[PDB]
Amino acid sequence: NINDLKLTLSKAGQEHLLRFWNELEEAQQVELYAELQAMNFEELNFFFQKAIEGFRMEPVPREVLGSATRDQDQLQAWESEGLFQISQNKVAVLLLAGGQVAYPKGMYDVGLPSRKTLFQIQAERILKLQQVAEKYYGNKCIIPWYIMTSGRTMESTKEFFTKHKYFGLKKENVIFFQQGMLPAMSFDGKIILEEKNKVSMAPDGNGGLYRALAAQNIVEDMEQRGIWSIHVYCVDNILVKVADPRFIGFCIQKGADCGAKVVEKTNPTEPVGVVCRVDGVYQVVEYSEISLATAQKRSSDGRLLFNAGNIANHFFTVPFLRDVVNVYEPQLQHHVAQKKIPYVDTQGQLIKPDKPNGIKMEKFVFDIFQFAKKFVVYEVLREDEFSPLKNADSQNGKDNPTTARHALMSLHHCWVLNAGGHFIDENGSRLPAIPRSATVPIQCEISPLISYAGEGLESYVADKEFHAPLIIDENGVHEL
Amino acid sequence: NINDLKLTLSKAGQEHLLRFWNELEEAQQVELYAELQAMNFEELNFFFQKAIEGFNQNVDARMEPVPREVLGSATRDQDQLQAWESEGLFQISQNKVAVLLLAGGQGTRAYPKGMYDVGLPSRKTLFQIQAERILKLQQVAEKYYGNKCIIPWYIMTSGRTMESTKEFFTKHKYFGLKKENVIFFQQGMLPAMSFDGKIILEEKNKVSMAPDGNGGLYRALAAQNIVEDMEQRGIWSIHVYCVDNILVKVADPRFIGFCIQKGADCGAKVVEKTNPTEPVGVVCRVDGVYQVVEYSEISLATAQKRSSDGRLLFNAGNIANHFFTVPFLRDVVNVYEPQLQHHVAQKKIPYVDTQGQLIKPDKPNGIKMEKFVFDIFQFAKKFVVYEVLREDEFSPLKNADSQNGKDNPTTARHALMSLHHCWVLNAGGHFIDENGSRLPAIPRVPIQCEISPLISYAGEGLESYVADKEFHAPLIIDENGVHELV
Ligand SMILES: CC(=O)N[C@H]1[C@@H](OP(=O)(O)OP(=O)(O)OC[C@H]2O[C@@H](n3ccc(=O)[nH]c3=O)[C@H](O)[C@@H]2O)O[C@H](CO)[C@@H](O)[C@@H]1O
Ligand SMILES: CC(=O)N[C@H]1[C@@H](OP(=O)(O)OP(=O)(O)OC[C@H]2O[C@@H](n3ccc(=O)[nH]c3=O)[C@H](O)[C@@H]2O)O[C@H](CO)[C@@H](O)[C@@H]1O
Repeated sequence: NINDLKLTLSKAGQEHLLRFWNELEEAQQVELYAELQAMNFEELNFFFQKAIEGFRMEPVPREVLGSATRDQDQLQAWESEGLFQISQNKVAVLLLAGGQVAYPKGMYDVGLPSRKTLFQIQAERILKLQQVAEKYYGNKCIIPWYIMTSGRTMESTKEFFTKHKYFGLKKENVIFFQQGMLPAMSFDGKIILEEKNKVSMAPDGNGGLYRALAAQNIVEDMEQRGIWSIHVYCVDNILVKVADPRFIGFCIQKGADCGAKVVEKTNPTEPVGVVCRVDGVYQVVEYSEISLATAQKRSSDGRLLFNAGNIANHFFTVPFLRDVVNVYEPQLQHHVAQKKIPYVDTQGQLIKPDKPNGIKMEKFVFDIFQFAKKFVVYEVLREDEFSPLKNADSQNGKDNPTTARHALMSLHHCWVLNAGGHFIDENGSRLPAIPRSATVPIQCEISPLISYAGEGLESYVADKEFHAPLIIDENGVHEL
Repeated sequence: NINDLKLTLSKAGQEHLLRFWNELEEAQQVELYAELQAMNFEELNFFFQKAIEGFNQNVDARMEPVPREVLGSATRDQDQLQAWESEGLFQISQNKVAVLLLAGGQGTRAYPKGMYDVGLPSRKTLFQIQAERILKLQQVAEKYYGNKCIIPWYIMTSGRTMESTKEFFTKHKYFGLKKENVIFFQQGMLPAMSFDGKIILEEKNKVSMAPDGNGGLYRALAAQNIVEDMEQRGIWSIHVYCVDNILVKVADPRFIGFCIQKGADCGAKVVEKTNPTEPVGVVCRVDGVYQVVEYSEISLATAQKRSSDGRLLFNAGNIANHFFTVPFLRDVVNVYEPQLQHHVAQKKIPYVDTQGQLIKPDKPNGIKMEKFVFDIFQFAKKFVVYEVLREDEFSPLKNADSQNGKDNPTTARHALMSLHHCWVLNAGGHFIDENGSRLPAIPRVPIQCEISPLISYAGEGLESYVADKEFHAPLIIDENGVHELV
């Protein structure tokens, strides 16, 4: 009934979306029909009005902040609690892989000696933890893997996992669900058409996880499995400690329903959100929203006042995710981005604007921190846990495939030295820990199945010397 | 003669160098003779003997953190900044400050690193930006004490760069400086030497040579009489700095006033090291004497050691920015330099075999010896350390086989723009959309901003060009004023 739809669009001020209906082959016009019939126009106008209608900080109290380095007298207790939580099948992990090289970032092969993709590395960190848990508690156990993907990448991501046999995990325990979308809209409040037959659409931000969880009953799935803790994380960090027993133990022990892992920000303009509290309410002030004066404040000790860098690693309990889906979600606000958005004009010409065209609305995953009953912050070291792959080209600065590769290999290289091993050149001369910039860097990779975080390596490496590239995996020690 | 040389080579066991002598054209024979002639074979044998001991069969155990009593900070002590800076500008006005650039190293994208063009909207090379900061300080000190003044630029070159460099300055009219004040001198060299202690020929007529390390600065000063040229100019302070740092604050008045005000003969500028494996030397004290333990000579356990406050115990990263008083140099050049030791590196050295065949080994076959410039800190009457922030003063441009995602031309470009972008927001300025929507300080596009040292040395004096004005990047602010490249 397209008479019914022309009418509801025109009342919403969007009849221009059918401007070319008569120029579309029957196939075309049914793709557009079903795409429009699936939009909540009343709601999009409300969202637009609040977005358009749009237009002091304090560090968290030391009482809520734990440190992997300063509270090392506690790492053991925390690690035991997380492995214990894992062995009880009480822990699940949720990967934010929406909004993706026009391919899923988890497929990125960084040039590691073993050529593993980010998806595989993550899967093996999950397999490892299941195995360490069993070794320490005796029972077989499961850490389910919830993967939120975008429409464009759902099928391709699934095929990729089938091709790789789920990296050794069971399909039964990997749950794929997709993120929602939102249309781009010009400054006049009209939805933008990408083509004569397609609305310019984009993922609703990683904060669209909440509406996505709801739409596919993911929480009920977690409840059915009896999961208590969810480790939410970003796909681009090759160093990500998936289901990290320490971070989780910490949160369980401090009785939190919500936690965020953090690293110290030292460069005032590093594009990292900053965890803090405003009017007693916890949140992240996204880097694109801090003033330079604040980003630059320093405390007595010489460091930045706002130095708790969000590395997009959160802990959420299931009942809390339950409250968010059932109550808080509608209260989250859209963060706005003015963008140059390709569009078909009224004259049927395809335009690539040079002046920002309209806005993109996104919800942020960390905006539910303000609703948590008990929020904690966990600080870790950068070199051990955070090396984001943000831009594939090495000409956008850092955070590219080659910095991620060296970040992982440098870490593994240090695990070997700390476990008593050494690297040598062709004559058997020992290389130093940081060899001169050719007056290699050392190629080293250790499978997560062998070492989750540097432990269990003495029997393979103590007092031994290796010629890089060195890989230590399930099949032993190999110098390529 | 040749039996002169020939005999010297035999006492030395370096006879094989004339192996191809009777097979060289007159031109070739003169090139080699000259090369061999400028070499101290008996000494080289002694250096090799000392360098090779480094393999036999421990500084780390004796290393101690820099004590608080010698450490000054641009952050923790900003209240003393105005004083240090005017003190520094005073020395510059008094004509008592010279700058010395270490540029005998190479670069390969094969040419002087100083000649690199990083993609800045102005396109200036590192050499130019430095000369402009030197020009700047001269205008500022004049327009602050009333007299014209000079910051002489001594530039240590190597057999590699010398020619290329000189021609480049001449081509650019010394960027506005006066050539009588840009003193080029040449660094010495050392031959590659195999493990058996034999000097390596790279051609039948060419000894395989390389610059003797930035520490080769000291014999270099004595050879070309540089210390005397400095004394004849009435220079008291010398700012020694690395060529590859695009943010380098040449003849930095604050750093200079700090050391002079604290009465030092020697000072090092450092930045906080946070990553254990960052390749920067670390300033430290060993047996009551200051040293820099180079990144390649520290153990991982030391590099990773933390202090109670959570930062690296050895966090004073060396940025190759030093302060030496001319008298201290005096003593170094003619009293202490013989105690400097060579740091060694095993290398794969292309060589010519006994039958004339050029070979490229797949295994290291010899060593390279180098002296390091900071190894004189230990001889100082009073050593001082001055901590400064990375983003304002340190963004190294290293060789391609030493970047690995960073410390490259593009990160160097991003560091100068980010700094200038920030200097602008701090002076009340703002950047905007094509629609004029004001951009955040850190948009989610790398805001291209470039301010000339002539307009601003460290972010000062921009209020007029910038307070309360919005700008369209890319933005360039130079002598000819404010420019928007659209
Ligand atoms: C909103 C948010 O989290 N911002 C954080 C994110 O910012 P940043 O802006 O860098 O990254 P993005 O929010 O765009 O993306 C981060 C993660 O979110 C996912 N994603 C993104 C958009 C989307 O619609 N759907 C989706 O699932 C990506 O797959 C990725 O896993 O990482 C930084 C660390 O590197 C943190 O310091 C920032 O505070
Ligand atoms: C010996 C030395 O200074 N090491 C420092 C240098 O090491 P790094 O390894 O970076 O560099 P190099 O020791 O090769 O020397 C860098 C500087 O020295 C010059 N040069 C080098 C060799 C030579 O024979 N002649 C010469 O003039 C180069 O032109 C450049 O100006 O910079 C780092 C900062 O990035 C510091 O943390 C290191 O402690």
